[PDB]
Amino acid sequence: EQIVKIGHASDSVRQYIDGTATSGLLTDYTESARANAVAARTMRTPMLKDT
Amino acid sequence: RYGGKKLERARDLFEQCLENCPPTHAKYIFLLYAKLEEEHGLARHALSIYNRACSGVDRADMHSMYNIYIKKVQEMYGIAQCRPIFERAISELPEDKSRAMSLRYAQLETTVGEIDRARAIYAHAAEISDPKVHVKFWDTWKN
Amino acid sequence: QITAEQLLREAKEREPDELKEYQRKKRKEFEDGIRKNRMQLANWIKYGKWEESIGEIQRARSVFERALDVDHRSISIWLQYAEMEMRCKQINHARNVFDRAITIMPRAMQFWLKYSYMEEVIENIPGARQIFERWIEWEPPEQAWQTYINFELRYKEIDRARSVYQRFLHVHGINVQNWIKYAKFEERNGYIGNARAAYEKAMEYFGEEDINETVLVAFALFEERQKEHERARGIFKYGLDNLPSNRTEEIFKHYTQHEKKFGERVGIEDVIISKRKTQYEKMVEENGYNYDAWFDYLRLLENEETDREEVEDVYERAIANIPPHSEKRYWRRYIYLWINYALYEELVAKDFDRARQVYKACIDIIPHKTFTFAKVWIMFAHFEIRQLDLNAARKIMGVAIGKCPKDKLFRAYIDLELQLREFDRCRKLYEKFLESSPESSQTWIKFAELETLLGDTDRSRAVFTIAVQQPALDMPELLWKAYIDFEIACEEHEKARDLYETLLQRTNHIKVWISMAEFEQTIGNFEGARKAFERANQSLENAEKEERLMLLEAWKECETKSGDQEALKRVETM
Amino acid sequence: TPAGSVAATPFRDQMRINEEIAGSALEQKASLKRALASLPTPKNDFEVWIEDASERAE
Ligand SMILES: O=P(O)(O)O[C@H]1[C@H](OP(=O)(O)O)[C@@H](OP(=O)(O)O)[C@H](OP(=O)(O)O)[C@@H](OP(=O)(O)O)[C@H]1OP(=O)(O)O
Repeated sequence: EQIVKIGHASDSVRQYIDGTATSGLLTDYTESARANAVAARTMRTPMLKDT
Repeated sequence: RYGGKKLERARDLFEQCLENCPPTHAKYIFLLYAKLEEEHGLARHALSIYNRACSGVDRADMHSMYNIYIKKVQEMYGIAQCRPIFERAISELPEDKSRAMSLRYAQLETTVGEIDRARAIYAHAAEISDPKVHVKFWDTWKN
Repeated sequence: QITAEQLLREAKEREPDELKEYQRKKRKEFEDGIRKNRMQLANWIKYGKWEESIGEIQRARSVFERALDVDHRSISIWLQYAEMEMRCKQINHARNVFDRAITIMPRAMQFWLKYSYMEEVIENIPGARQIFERWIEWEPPEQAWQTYINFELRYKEIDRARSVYQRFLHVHGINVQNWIKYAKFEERNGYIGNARAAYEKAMEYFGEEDINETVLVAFALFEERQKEHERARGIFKYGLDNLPSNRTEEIFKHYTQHEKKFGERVGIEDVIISKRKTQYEKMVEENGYNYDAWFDYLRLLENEETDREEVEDVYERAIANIPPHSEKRYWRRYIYLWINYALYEELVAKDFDRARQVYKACIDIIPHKTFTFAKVWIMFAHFEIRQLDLNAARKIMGVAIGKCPKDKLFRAYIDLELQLREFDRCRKLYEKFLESSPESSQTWIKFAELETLLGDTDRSRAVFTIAVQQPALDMPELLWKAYIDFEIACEEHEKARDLYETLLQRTNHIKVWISMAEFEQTIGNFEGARKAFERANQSLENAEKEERLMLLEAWKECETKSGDQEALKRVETM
Repeated sequence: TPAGSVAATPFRDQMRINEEIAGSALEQKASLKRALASLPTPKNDFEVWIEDASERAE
């Protein structure tokens, strides 16, 4: 619930506005978040804590 | 003739129908009844029809009612709220479709990131999946 | 396997006077089996049957008589003793055997059935009647009287079968089904006046205070099937009028069958509504927290234009189901009971004083410290903007800010003060809003937007000047975006240049440097863009070529716009 | 298991613009108050279907 609350706010304030030259200050956040999510998609359980 | 303008009377027809409908014929009536409640009714009523449909329809087509309920919950409340009705499916539909549901459920939990839950889906399906013939299951788990 | 079953078990799967002397050997066998083991009653039946098979009927009789001395309560012995007599056509012997059996064990139905059946098959049907009559003198089970009824009906003796029912209800009248079966019998033989009287007597018998639904339903469906539909409707309505609604579900479903065929639309819908109200009222008592039962029930009563006092009362019952949790998730569905109650009171009842009390009672119920609904505060504020009481709406909305600063509460109050054209008020509210969440860079835009909307170009510059000084914004790029946009739009391009380079002191991000050069392209001062690229060339030499490549080719884009054949090699040699 | 990479979807302040230093909240809030106390004051504004069983009944 908290994650989607932050996500919808951050998405909205991106798609809110574009621009003709000064838009290069902004990131296209949602696509960068998708890029970050697929990078974080590789994860593994740790081994050797005991045996 | 009436659409939603006589809906509480329309409900009484569908309830009167389904109160005696057999389970070989009820498939179309449940989907027709859900369409009424979908377009005019409250949301949980349509979902309660599907929850009835995936047990009132006979075993040979019960998977085709579960995946409707999966799709429609997922379409509005997303994959998080979708979890409990996969677990009903896996526990209830016949073993060939219970594998298929287990593969689909594990795909969600991996695409979410509940890797520990994904294993327990596979490990629970793996006891009804002979590796000498169902090789495509063990491939998906091996991958 | 080797052996364990498919051999070790399987290998053990497998491994004239001479008639007269045979009779003597058999009696030696039977009679000493008796001496060895009386109460082995099967030996006595076999011995008695065997003497019959040898034609020694008189011997066979005595053997059964000796068996009965050992167990006179064995129904098998009496029946086998009876059957062997009637196999031998010894009908007067068989009659005496049955009279003894039914005399000694009057409760064993098998003797009465077999005896009366024998006397029927033998066509002594007044003998069969007297057997059934003697049976009924023991006031036997219900199944006994049915066989006497069926006996009389098979001879088409309807008035006889009627008399058995009228005696049958004197004994087993307590079972309603016996009473309905009689009226079905009178009906099926066309004695419809007797069938009606039978149902009317049923109601009388079971008592018209302790009313029985099964008689009412059966009686009503009878009159329906006799086309006495105004009586059928009468019986259903009398049932609903006189019985508690925890029963009557059968009366209802059959009434909304009868009326749904033989009634008419205004009647059909009236009974279905009353069914549904009863149905919601039940499933509310089953749970209370079944809010969807309330939302339907309230909608139904509103849709049918039911009287205000009853719609208002049911809302009060809905409202008492306060969620047992301090967590907003459970209230999100619940709270529309309150909102709909106020909407009903304001729109439908048009009693605004009562509507105010609804909204007030919301705020006394929501915890506010743990969570708040901005919904109710906004609605209650706008309800006091209606009725032209902004001095109350401001008090309501200011306490919302006071108890629980929340972004939609600020936004909605600010928007209200803008619509009122109270520019002083919303300025003060924005200052409180930014104090409440100074990181909310988006709101710094909307504060500065207001200043630009009022045309105070000095006000807006100061806000932005303060905004970019504030640490830890949500996203400074969106603030710098808006400020460069503003600084361009007021034609202060020399300050916009100053503003752009005073961003660059905090970042060397490649796309900002591209946008800095691109800004100079839009000015038409492409020489400013060129040295922006040359600055991004001859000062970021430590930047990796795979990152620089995006910016070196941005100058290439600038020079393919420019067409300078000599500049391309300048782009090429870097 | 440290999974749950869905939480990697929200993020903020990606561009390096924030100074990453701030005061204690009260004096930080006082700095905001006493700065925003410098905002100028003046302004100007103007801002000027058919039913035959029923049909034959009625
Ligand atoms: O307080 P905010 O951060 O501005 O978020 C609010 C708030 O959300 P939460 O209070 O649940 O966090 C509203 O909820 P209420 O205060 O009215 O209970 C919600 O309204 P809903 O609960 O009906 O979704 C509304 O969303 P919306 O803008 O769709 O009305 C949304 O406002 P923002 O989207 O403007 O942040």
